[PDB]
Amino acid sequence: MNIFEMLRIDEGLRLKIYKDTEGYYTIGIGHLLTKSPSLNAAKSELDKAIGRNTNGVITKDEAEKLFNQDVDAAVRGILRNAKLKPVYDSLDAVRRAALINMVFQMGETGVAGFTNSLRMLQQKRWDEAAVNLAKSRWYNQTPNRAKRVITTFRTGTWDAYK
Ligand SMILES: [Cl-]
Ligand SMILES: [Cl-]
Repeated sequence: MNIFEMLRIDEGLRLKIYKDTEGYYTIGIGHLLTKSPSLNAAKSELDKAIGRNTNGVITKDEAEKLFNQDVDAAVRGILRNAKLKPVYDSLDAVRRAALINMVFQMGETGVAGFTNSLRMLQQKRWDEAAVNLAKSRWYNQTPNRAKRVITTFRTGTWDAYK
């Protein structure tokens, strides 16, 4: 297992524009297009993202290309962020993937807001971080996904994904 296989399980793959769990237009492997209620705005962000006139449908290669870029961007956002970088640097390789998964889902700013959890993660107080991570809108809106990510932080293994 690695970050790619993990996020592919968590996000799925859809080749036509769809609404994510928050109701936002999305494509591919959780690639958010726009928070705007307009499908036309979404189609326009999609064409711009892909570089061709898509009419709301992309190929598998194209979905995986956006996915590669988004994973890359999630990593870059962690390393650029003063609150996220030291936590990531402190973590082993499996728990690093859990942090990338959170940033991919909710963005660098959203994750940087988990001040107390991040501190516990840095201190390697795994059971405590896991309890604090769960007291969140994130956990109450997407409990199954959040539980898998939290379990990864708690155990440092891929057991929730196997
Ligand atoms: Cl893009
Ligand atoms: Cl979920």
